[PDB]
Amino acid sequence: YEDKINVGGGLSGDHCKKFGGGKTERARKAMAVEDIISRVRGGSSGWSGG
Amino acid sequence: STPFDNEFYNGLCNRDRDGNTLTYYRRPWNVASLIYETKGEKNFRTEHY
Repeated sequence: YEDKINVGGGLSGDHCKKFGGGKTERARKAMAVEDIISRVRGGSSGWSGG
Repeated sequence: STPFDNEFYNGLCNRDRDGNTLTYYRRPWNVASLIYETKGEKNFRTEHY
């Protein structure tokens, strides 16, 4: 504003903020159990085992 | 090996009529008895982590 005497004024304001977050988790598991048993009382010296 | 004699026999022959084919063996008097039970087996197993 200026009248009989001059007066000067000036102001400025600016602010900026940016936040960020990122997370990712991955997991994988697997289990398999296979057992085979064979008992033969056949009566041959070789063929029973064969 | 054998630490003793296994061929000696005491008296009347003891028959050993058993086996795959038709053949007659002898059992020594030192051995009480021998059988021809031919058992057989095998196993298998798997696992994963």
